[PDB]
Amino acid sequence: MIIGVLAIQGDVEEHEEAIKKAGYEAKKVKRVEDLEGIDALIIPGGESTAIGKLMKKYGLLEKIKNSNLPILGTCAGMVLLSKGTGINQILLELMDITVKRNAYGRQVDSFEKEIEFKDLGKVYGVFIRAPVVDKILSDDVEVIARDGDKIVGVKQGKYMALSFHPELSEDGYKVYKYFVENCVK
Repeated sequence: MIIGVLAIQGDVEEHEEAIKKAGYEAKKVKRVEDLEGIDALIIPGGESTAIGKLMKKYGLLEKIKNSNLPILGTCAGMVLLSKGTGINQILLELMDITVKRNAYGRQVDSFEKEIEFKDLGKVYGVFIRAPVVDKILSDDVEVIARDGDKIVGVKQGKYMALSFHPELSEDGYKVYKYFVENCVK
C-alpha cells in the first residue's frame, strides 16, 4: 500500500511518519510525475489558496481531476476537494460539499480536542485555521465527525475530508488508517 502526500512546497516528514505508523509506504508528491504508482493521495496544508495556485502552476490540478484516486483532504485539502467556498479560488471540485473557510474565526491561533469519529472512537484533533462543511450536495455524502453543530469530517465513496491536521497529533496514524481501510481497501 503506497500513500502519496501532496507537498508541492513544504515539509511532510510528519505526514510520512504517520503513514508508516499506519502500516503503509509513504510517497511525497511534489511534481505531477510523483502521482504515478500510488494507491491513494492525502492533500494536507493550512492556507488553501496558495496550495491551489501551486497545483495549477505545476500541473497537479488537472492530473488529480483526471484520476480515480481515493483522496483524503485535511484542512486545506478539505477546501480543495469541495465544489464551493463562497470565495473565488482554485478548487478540485470533486467532493459534493461546499466549505466555510476559517469557521472558528481568525482571532484564535489554534485549539485541540478529542473528536468522535464514526464507527471508530475518539481521535485527538489539532485545529489551525480550520474550515468546516457548509452544504452537502449529494445523498451519498456521509458525516463521520462533528464538533458541536459543525461538521468536521465527511466521506463520499473514496473521498474523505477533515477539518483538522491529523499529522499534528499522536493519533494521526489512526486517522490515516481509518481513511485507507474505508476509502481505499
